[PDB]
Amino acid sequence: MIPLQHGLILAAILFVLGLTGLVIRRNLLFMLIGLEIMINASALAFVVAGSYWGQTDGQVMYILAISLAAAEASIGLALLLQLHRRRQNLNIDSVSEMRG
Amino acid sequence: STEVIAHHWAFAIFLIVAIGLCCLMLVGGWFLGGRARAARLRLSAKFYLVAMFFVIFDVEALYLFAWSTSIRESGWVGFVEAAIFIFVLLAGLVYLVRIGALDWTP
Amino acid sequence: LLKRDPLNSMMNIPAVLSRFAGKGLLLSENGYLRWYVASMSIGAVVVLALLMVLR
Amino acid sequence: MTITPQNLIALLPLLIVGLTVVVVMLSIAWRRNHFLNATLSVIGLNAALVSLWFVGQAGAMDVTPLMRVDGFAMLYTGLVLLASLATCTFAYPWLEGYNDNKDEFYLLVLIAALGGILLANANHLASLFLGIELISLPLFGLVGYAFRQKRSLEASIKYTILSAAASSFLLFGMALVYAQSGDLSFVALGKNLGDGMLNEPLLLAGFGLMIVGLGFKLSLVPFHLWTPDVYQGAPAPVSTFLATASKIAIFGVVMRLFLYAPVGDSEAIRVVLAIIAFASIIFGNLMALSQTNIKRLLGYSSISHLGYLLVALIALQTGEMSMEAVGVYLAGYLFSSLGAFGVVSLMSSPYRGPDADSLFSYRGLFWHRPILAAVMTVMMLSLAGIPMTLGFIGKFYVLAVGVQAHLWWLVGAVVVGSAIGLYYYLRVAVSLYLHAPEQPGRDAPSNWQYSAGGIVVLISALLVLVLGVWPQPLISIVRLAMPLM
Amino acid sequence: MEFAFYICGLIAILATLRVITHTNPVHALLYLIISLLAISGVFFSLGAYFAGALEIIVYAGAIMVLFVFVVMMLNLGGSEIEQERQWLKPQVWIGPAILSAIMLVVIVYAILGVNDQGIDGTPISAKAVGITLFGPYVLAVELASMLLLAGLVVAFHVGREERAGEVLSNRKDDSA
Ligand SMILES: CCCCCCCCCCCCCCCCCC(=O)OC[C@H](COP(=O)(O)OCCN)OC(=O)CCCCCCCCCCCCCCCCC
Ligand SMILES: [Cl-]
Repeated sequence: MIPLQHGLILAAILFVLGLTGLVIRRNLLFMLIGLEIMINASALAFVVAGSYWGQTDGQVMYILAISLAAAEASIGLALLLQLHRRRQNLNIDSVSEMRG
Repeated sequence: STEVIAHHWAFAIFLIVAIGLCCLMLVGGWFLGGRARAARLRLSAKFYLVAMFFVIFDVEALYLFAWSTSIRESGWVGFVEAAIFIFVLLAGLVYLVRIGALDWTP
Repeated sequence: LLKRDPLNSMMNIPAVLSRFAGKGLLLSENGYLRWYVASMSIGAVVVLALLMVLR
Repeated sequence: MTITPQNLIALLPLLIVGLTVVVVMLSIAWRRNHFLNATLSVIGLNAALVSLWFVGQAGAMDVTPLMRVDGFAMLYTGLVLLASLATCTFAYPWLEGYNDNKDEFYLLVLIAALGGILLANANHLASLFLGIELISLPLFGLVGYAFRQKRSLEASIKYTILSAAASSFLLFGMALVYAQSGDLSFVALGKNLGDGMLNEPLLLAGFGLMIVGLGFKLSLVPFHLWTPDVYQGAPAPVSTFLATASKIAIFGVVMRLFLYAPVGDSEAIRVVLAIIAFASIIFGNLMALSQTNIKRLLGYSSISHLGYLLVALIALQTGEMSMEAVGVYLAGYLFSSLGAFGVVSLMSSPYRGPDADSLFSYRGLFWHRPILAAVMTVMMLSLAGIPMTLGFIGKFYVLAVGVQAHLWWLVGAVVVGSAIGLYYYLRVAVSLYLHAPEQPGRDAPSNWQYSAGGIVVLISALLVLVLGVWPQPLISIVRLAMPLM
Repeated sequence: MEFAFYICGLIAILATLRVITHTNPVHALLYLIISLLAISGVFFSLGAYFAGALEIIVYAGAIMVLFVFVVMMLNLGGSEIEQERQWLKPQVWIGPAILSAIMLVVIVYAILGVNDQGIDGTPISAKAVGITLFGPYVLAVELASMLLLAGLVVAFHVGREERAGEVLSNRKDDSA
């Protein structure tokens, strides 16, 4: 048997690693990649919880989560394409015209 | 039962031997035999759209897979629900085809 | 000495402090998204920390 | 629960808007027709508003484990449908100048409206999670509809990345809550805890991570740095929806959650929510004091208005006027916001590139657009909370709920925040009647569609004034719309 | 089961770290696929057979394919950003890392104080999940279609090309 706590800690490690990635990387691609790690980690936690309670709800929530990840990555990479096509630059620091 | 344990080991060995076989052939090619001593452009987003369409439809198929293994248990109500889902999928497919988003040739 | 209504100038401090605070807060409004993401990270740590020390 | 014929009547608003999304898409497939597709969208959204009558006659009922249809659900469904019909009336004049696909705008407004109706009936964590994404993903495209404009692309990239990060914090929080609860229904969150054991570390941590996600969507400090940039970059028609539909829809589900969830009465969460409200009330007004962009000014304004609303949430488990206050306040915020943002839309239509967002553009609006200046004045006074405007009646409710709940630090913040707010609101109002000899102002379009937007901002101003002097009609309706407790 | 959970759980954490610290974009995606295959093993070890398969069918067989497509389409990699290797500079990652570490510590503390009878691992089947999807969670499946439709419409609107041709030249503002 696996301790529920061990499964939740695995998800927390992958979540914090994904967040660190989203903040330290200036490339929009590595930022989008970091978000995929974060949402996958949240979906993993739901599966761990559903398994502890022996309910299909954990996997049902995982399906809703991966559906958002698919839709969010689709729109995310589309904006990356538009930025590249017009500015040929993926440094998110350059996308900072509006301020104050 | 020893049967499930036997099948567990068999599956593992098959996977290990299969990947091991590929590595063996590759490392053999590298060792066996002698050797001589010795930005501006991009691909159209039409490649991305096909992949993006695949992702959306593949995730939509997930729900229909779960329904398929449980059609009798879900009953006619489940059929009516799936029918609405498949209709929305087909409606979006019609939209993509009619807007020309699904024609490789201009 | 009182020609310039000193007590009125004293009651204008609440407005000088307000303008100054506004300009300091707007310094966090740098258009940088990575900072915006870090801001939510800092907020999460603060909220979770408080919830545990106020539990 | 299953879907009985009776349950199907309570779903009329969701079913009608969903059918509209399909028929409009099949119409775009058949032939792109800005007028027909916009008209079909408005007809479907109106049909849904009318169906609310049949839903009310049917009575409160839990359709599935994920949705509970009651008076609260009907009220917030009406609010989202009204804010969405207005968004469409404001988009046509603007999209007329957009030389590109324009039918998809209405398709996205419809799917976002579906998210708000779900959030209105949401009684389960899955419904909460799905409703926010159904009101956010369409908005990523709406905020970046004019991707060719640099600001609109920047706004879309900022919202998408930050909203995605916020959705992960929300999901992870919900997962931690599930690990402790075992049930994803609002009524079960804190139910398994024994007397004096409600503050379970993991349950509180789950809620804390969920607050990061919800606080972002409600532009609450310290997750508010995105509001001014997205509100300014998003096309004006879209800014109206982001400022109204999304905020009202998400604030409502939060009220239902903290009302039904046993853990909702946790002091730790209440004290944390209180710090967020105080900061949001003070920081929002202080940052808007020096703004020269109306869109950014209205962004910072939203931060403070949502902070005022949070006071009623903090006083929820202490009185009954808390739910009534939020209903009345959100009704006023809707009309006041539709008025201000709508005038900005009309002054930015048709699409000619950048929107009229500088306050200099409005420095003599009366001498060119008299009725538009008058509306903006009324809305600026309403958003300031000046007696004779509905905005004041909303502020009165918040202060009353706070005093009955002894929230003295928060009641003091509302007074200081409102005082700071009067400076910028009045500045924008008096500016409309000043004389700007410089006239780079574009001529107004002359089609009934543009005039319809003018009627929307005019009727909204009349309502803000009539209900500001006589508020009993609205108070009676909101009092009927009570959650099924 | 126990070995699978810890070995796959570790393969995932190590691969994830390689992804956030890598310079080559495709290598980062490869380590990300490796981590997804590892998480799939964790799912299978916990009895989530359906989630297990989906982790490889949709996450590592669709969402990731899309990412590789984009990297290969825009010939990403070798950009000044990936040459400066700023993320590796200590003054750039120390602050973010500390915030993440403190967040992990606080979260782990809450987890360590939760009831833990342990995860048995009894397999939850896809049939059971399907009965739930088309039973209690019917509205979710119907509204999930609308969510994916929104993704399709938005991604097409902002992702469509205005210039025809499989190979296009990178011009400022995509001038035609
Ligand atoms: C005659 C048929 C043909 C015409 C159809 C109608 C045309 C207009 C359609 C659009 C407006 C519809 C609004 C419907 C409100 C009335 C609903 C209703 O039935 O009210 C009573 C209902 C309880 O009914 P019931 O459960 O049967 O009572 C049993 C008592 N033993 O109690 C409730 O459910 C409370 C309802 C009131 C609160 C929710 C209101 C939602 C709609 C408004 C949203 C916006 C609010 C702000 C408006 C500001 C206006 C200035
Ligand atoms: Cl006018």
